[PDB]
Amino acid sequence: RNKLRRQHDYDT
Amino acid sequence: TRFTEEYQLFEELGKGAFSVVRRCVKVLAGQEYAAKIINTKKLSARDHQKLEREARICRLLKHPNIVRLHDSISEEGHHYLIFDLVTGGELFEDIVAREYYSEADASHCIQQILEAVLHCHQMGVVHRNLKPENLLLASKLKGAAVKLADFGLAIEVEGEQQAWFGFAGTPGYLSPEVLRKDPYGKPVDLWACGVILYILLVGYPPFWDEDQHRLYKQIKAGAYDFPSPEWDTVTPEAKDLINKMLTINPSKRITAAEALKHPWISH
Repeated sequence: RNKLRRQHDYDT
Repeated sequence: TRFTEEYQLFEELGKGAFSVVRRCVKVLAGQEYAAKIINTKKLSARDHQKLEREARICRLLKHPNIVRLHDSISEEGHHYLIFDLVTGGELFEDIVAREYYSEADASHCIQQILEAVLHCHQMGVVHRNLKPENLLLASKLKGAAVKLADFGLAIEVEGEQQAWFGFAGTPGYLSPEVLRKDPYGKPVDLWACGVILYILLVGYPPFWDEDQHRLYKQIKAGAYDFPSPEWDTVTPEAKDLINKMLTINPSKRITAAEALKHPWISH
């Protein structure tokens, strides 16, 4: 299955 | 100025890149709060802009399921944001620890997020960065309220008008319309609810590739699934709500109003 991970925000 | 004269700092609660958050007390009130203390010296241009926005937008919103900003002070090298005290940590950390949620809890949780989202949309605010990291549990208690946090990327909108507000958010939770570079609005937050709800039930996300440009195709094509056997004991009304949230066309996607009236939540 796809793993759940902490992900960071894009702001550009 | 008036942070020193009105408030008293206590223990470290969390550290940032250019911010610390410390428990504090408005002294003549004897009410405790979470003081995010930000080194304004260290901040860049766009960082400053987001801070002003975050302070004005938070202050528009007053809902039990939204982390309330009570005050905003500035002191040459430090800005103090006086928030709700919140001791239960992130919904992310609580999902890992518990791995997945029963349909009952999943319903009770997504319920609170949707109400908070409804308030935002009713106040002409779109969060854009809805994810379990930015959803916080009130306390360590086993029925503690969920509060929406981090409006640093939040925007103001005029009624139901869509516009290109820029590429912003977290790859896993980005709406198809954002990725297509189409004008967007309230529906993006309801896409993010779909991905969060999906994670609550089975404990893993519906969109992931190690290759980001493939991930973005997976989102744009609506290419998610309900793999056997884990999803075979999940109810069709749970899947139904999710399918309505993970609609490719914002125009056809269920709103916060409509989702709160969904049988899976309603009953």
